[PDB]
Amino acid sequence: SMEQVAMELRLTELTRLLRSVLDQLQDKDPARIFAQPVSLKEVPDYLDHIKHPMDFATMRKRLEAQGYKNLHEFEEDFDLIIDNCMKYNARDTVFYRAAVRLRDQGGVVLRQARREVDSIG
Repeated sequence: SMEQVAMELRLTELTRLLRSVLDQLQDKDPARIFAQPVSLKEVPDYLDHIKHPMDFATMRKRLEAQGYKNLHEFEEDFDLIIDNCMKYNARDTVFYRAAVRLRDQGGVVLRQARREVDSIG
C-alpha cells in the first residue's frame, strides 16, 4: 500500500536522525569504553551481574536494521549502556566515571533530538 510506503519512509528518516544522534553520543566516549560488548571471555561472570548488556556496536546493528521504532526505544538502549556500567563498576573507577560523563554530555544531544523527532513528526 501507499500508506505502508509512507510509514517506511518515516522509519527511514527516523533512522537517519538516530544515526546522527548515535554518532554524536559516541563522540562523547573518546576512550571507546562503550564501543563494544563487554567480553565474556575477559569478564566471565558478567551476565550474573548484568542481565541486558548493551554497547554502541550492538546499537548500531539494531539501528541499521531499522530496529528502533521511536526515540524512546533508542534511549532505552543508551541508558542501558550507562546504567549497566554504573552498577558493575565502582564509583572510583575510570569506567564508572566515563559513564557519568557520557550521561551528562549525552543529555544535551538527546534533549534536542526529542524536539526534532516531535517537530519533524
